[PDB]
Amino acid sequence: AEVQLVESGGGLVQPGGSLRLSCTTSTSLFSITTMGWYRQAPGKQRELVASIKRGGGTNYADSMKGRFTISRDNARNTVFLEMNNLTTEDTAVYYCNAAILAYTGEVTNYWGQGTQVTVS
Amino acid sequence: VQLVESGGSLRLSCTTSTSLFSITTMGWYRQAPGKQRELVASIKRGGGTNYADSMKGRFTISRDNARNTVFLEMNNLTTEDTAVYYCNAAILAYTGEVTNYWGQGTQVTV
Amino acid sequence: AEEFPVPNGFESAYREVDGVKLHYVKGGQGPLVMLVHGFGQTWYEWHQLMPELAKRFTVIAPDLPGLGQSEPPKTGYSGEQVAVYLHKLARQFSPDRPFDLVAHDIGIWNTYPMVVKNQADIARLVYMEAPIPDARIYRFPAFTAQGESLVWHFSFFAADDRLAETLIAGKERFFLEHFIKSHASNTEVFSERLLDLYARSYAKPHSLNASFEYYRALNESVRQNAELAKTRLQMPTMTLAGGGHGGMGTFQLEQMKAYAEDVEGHVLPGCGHWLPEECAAPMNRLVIDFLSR
Amino acid sequence: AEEFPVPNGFESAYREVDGVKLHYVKGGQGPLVMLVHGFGQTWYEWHQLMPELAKRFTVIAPDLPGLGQSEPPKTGYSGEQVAVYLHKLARQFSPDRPFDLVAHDIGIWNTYPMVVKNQADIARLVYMEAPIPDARIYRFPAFTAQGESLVWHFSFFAADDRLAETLIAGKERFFLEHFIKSHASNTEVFSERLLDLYARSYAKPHSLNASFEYYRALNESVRQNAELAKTRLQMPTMTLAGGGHGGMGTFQLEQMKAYAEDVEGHVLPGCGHWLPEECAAPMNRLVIDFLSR
Repeated sequence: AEVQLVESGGGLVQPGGSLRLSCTTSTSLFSITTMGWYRQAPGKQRELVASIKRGGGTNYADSMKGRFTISRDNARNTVFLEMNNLTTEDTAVYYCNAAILAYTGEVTNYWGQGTQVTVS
Repeated sequence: VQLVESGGSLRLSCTTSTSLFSITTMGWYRQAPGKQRELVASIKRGGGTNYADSMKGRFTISRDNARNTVFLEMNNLTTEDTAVYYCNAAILAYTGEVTNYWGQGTQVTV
Repeated sequence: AEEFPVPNGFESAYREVDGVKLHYVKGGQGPLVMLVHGFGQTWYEWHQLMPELAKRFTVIAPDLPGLGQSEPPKTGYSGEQVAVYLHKLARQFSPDRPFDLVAHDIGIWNTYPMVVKNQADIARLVYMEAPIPDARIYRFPAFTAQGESLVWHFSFFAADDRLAETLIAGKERFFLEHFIKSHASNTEVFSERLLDLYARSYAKPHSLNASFEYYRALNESVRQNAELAKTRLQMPTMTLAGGGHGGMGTFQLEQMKAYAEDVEGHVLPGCGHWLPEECAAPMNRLVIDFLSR
Repeated sequence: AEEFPVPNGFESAYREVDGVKLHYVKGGQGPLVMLVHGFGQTWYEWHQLMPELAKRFTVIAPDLPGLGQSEPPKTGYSGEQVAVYLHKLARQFSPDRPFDLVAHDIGIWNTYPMVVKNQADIARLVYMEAPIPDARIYRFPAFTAQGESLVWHFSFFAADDRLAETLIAGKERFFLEHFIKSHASNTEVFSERLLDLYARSYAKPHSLNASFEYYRALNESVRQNAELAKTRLQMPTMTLAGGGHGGMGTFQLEQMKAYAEDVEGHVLPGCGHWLPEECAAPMNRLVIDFLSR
């Protein structure tokens, strides 16, 4: 696969508390069209949390700004998800995504290993 | 959308039930009884023409927007050119879908 | 200054809506119908439909935020954000009864979220000549065996680095002439004067930029509509489409069948993308007949 | 006056071919390899590979007709027409033995008709980062869920009404910088100095116009390739493609399997469309290895 993603972070946190998730790429972040954080709760659909385009543009899904902040470190090829003021409803498996737009318009997706965040 | 061919040296004509300007490309194609359908000439709405090789010199495609009519002028014909000649109206939709309309075809025998 | 001539018996006025000064043209008596224009045009594209609807309805034709004589939106340019402004404006004139909605081109993008969220507020719906933003637009081809497609501007306008403004500024009359005529089946209805008026309006710098922000929000609009589309549309709806070069063809009604249960469609032969201008006589009739039943 | 610095041991020369004064840069000893550049660039894109190939080969890198310092074609801009000039140029230096061919971008469009028609003349073939013109290009989307697609320029460049020349004139460097960087994974290799060299070159009015004529001729090239492709390629061939943003991805090898019998492919992770500039060390390695076995 063109790109390997190595996620880390997660775990059990109390309400109000904070966590940082990380994902590293085997290739430069400027070679990846969009980096994103997605989450999936039991019995629910995988939904977008936040995106960062290779030019730096960020995008949040409705009502996610407030608890989440996406950022990157281009020297270490790492994207971060900062979780603040967490609530029970934020319990989910959190996934990192690399999307690559090819010359043809084809988009390829690469996923990091899911990590469980439990707010309790 | 309906095309009415007529005719069949010779000059062929085709009329459209709609304005010729509402048609992206007008083309003449011909077909021998056992052979592949081959392009003769095209004229786009803006006026650019396209001829297949060894068709230049013997053919001239043109239109008349007042008459909603496209013409095929065939000169110095040879047995190598007899076929059923079809006019094609291609419509480019906003989406990129192209829909094609054909005339009933007219026979040319040389 | 007025940017376009008001039909006699109509008023050009302004109204503040969530801090944004919107321009509209209003006239007539009876139930409210709103006409919402699209890109490359203003409220003025309805000027032939307006005096006829005004005999039976109160007609309002606004300028989209940032276009024509309306201030830019303060929130954003996605359909949900812009639909908020059009909804409150319409509710300001019909707060007690539902209203009717006619939308064209990106006017559809900026009303569908309002329709799906306030179905009770919309009595009847007419959509013409535009896709609703969803994944289907990701399949329109960039290039065709006929030559340039009619949808590559999606990417051109959406491009970062202000590419479209940088290239088009100072050339609006040239670019707009090509854009409109290449999507039209009947080009001669766009006289030299009408293209000059539209080019003057779109050469206001904030309007050229506002134009492209709609396309730069398009991916957001698609993501918004994926949730919104879980609720189908209840009211009677009609789709109109051109069947000539540049019209939506069969796609208009086909896509609408995925959004609405009660829909009838018409494809107007020999008509391209600008129905109110290219085929006013057939188009007005269908709208007047549909809205009067 | 040279538009780009010539590498040590190489000569910038001219040669008339079917009435057209072609520019090329030549160096080395041994069998001939011809390197054919693509859009937005000149022979100079090969300037890092040339001194390495020159240790084992005679290397020739021409400017495509109408681009760089080559005169426009006298016949046309379709692939079949341009292929005549490149074939005859190469045979003037390798008339007795077959030669090797490395092509990139529209360099593929302008060599495939020569390769298929004179298969005995081509010993080995390297194709990188471009589709052969055929019906598949009609399926590339105009717009994507990721935003601006990288192929909307097909229609922009091919548009009538001189759309591209009018919009880009006076903004050539600005357009070319956005065009190159949006197709690249490694943007930092495109220095302001390098972008100016390429910008000045293609901003010459006949070069700006010739650039777009290639895309204007694409539909003709597709019809030509439909007949030629009935003959599959028998020589050994290798495809290179970037696996990062802007690269051709797996498409490059997949399309080539329909054209060639003997083909091996590589996808370079983290590289975009400009392989000789973005990923010189890996790309040069693969090319020198492939041509040396």
